[PDB]
Amino acid sequence: LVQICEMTDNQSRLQRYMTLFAEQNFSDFLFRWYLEKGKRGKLLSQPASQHGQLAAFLQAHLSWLHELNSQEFEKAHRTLQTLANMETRYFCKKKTLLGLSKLAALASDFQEDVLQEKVEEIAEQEHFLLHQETLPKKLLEEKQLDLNAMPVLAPFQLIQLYVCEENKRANENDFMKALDLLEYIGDDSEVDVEELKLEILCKAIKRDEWSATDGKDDPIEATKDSIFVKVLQNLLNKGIELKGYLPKAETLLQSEELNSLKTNSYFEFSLKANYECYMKM
Amino acid sequence: EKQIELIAFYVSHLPQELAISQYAVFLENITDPDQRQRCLELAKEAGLDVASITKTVVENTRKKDAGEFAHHDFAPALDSGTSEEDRAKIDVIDWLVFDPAQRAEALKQSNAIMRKFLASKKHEAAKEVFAKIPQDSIAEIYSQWEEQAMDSALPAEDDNAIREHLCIRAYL
Amino acid sequence: DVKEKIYNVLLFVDGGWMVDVREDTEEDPERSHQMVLLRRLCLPMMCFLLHTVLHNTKQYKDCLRLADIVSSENQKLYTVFSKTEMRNLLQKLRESSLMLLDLQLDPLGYEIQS
Repeated sequence: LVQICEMTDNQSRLQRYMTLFAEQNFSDFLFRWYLEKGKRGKLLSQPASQHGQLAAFLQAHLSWLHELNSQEFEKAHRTLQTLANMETRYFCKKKTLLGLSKLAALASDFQEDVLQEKVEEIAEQEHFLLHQETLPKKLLEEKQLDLNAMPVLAPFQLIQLYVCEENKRANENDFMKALDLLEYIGDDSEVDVEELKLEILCKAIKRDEWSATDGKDDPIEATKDSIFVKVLQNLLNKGIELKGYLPKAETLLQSEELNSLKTNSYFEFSLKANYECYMKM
Repeated sequence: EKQIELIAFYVSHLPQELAISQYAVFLENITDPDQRQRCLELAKEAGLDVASITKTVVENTRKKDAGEFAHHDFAPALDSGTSEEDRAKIDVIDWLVFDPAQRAEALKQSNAIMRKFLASKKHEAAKEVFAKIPQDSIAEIYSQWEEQAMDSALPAEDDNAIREHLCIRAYL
Repeated sequence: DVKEKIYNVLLFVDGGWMVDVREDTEEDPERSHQMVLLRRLCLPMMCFLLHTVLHNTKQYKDCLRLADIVSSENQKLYTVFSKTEMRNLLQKLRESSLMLLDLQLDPLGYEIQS
């Protein structure tokens, strides 16, 4: 009775005074709150902004708050990360919670070893998020997407968005980064690695535009040219088998896709020609 | 004995280093701007390196303090006030600001004074130093570097000092 | 105006406020030390002043965006905060988040989808 009288009013000064002079009324008031789920203990039933926010102060009675009133940074980091993981509704919020989690852990008293483990497991979370963060501002206005009030992305989505017809000024870097995003996949033989490897190298020629000037071949492949100049990091002096390490790209299988686009007659003169000084490179 | 008309001749019969150091100690006592300009004209009509002299005056004034750059964990609550020794370091920059060309030294010395004022939270004093070399001081540093026929980027010191000044501006 | 001017400090271009971009000069250890101290001094203070401005003007959603700015890898502002200042920032952000709940918004300042 007295506990539901203290709950219909704005007197959690009374439920504090009740728990102040009692034997075990704390273990009762919490279990009385949970049984009364949606019945008693709500701050939306009380006019919580007045003396009813003085009621809200003790009905707000918990370790997340524990950090604010006791400086338990390590505990705050664990809950902030847990909230960041369950977060699916808002991308901007998932980013904020991880930032806060990381700042809580950096400001906590973890041993340098434990701190290194926390910031490394966090660096992975920052790594996946950074993909949805780098989404091009051409496609986000084309697909009419809210800037922050919306969801994130996967290497498949990023790769496909980097190479969309909509990405108009797509240069060597956009395709290079759309071939860097192939090691971030998961289940490579299931999701088709070498199909995408072709899809991209074929739109890498469609944007080039194979033309002719006064009856002579026009090498538009200036981007295809540049991307094959960008694969080699001079790994000959890095001790890597760079010699014989371009059989990533296909050839006869490529002109199959070129036939689908109707572009075989234009580009097959310099596709092979450049594929000769790519067997010498 | 204030026998100004006689000094330049007897100094020319002595090593340059002594000419620079003695003329510098003389100019330290000159507060009047019209007399300052007249003394630089007279020095030029004679022949000392005003440029190396005024640089050396500012460096000597900077070197009088053996104050170590101590990290926050061991410096007491230092008086945030401008001391008389801080005042002397502020007023020594005027030597490099007299000549348009010395603009590089004016920038280095003003940055060093602004660093002390920013550390002391004297943002208004740092703005007054920034304004001294004028709202044009950054443009003047670039103009003087271009005039020296250097197709190269600015010295890393002067570019970092311009950046530091813009940081202090945004903060103030 | 205060919001714009404090953001010009917190979001200062090319590696952040009071950081050298050109390393091709002689190291002045006294200068580099003073710049690191001023960063630890001024940047947490600017974040707290901006929180205070946004909170008192009821821009509680923009108070929470300070967490994204402080955690940003572009400016690495999280490296200049002490453990006590970071705790105080999170407490101040929690206070702004409670005021959003009193406005019938979610803890991040979005409309609670019914």
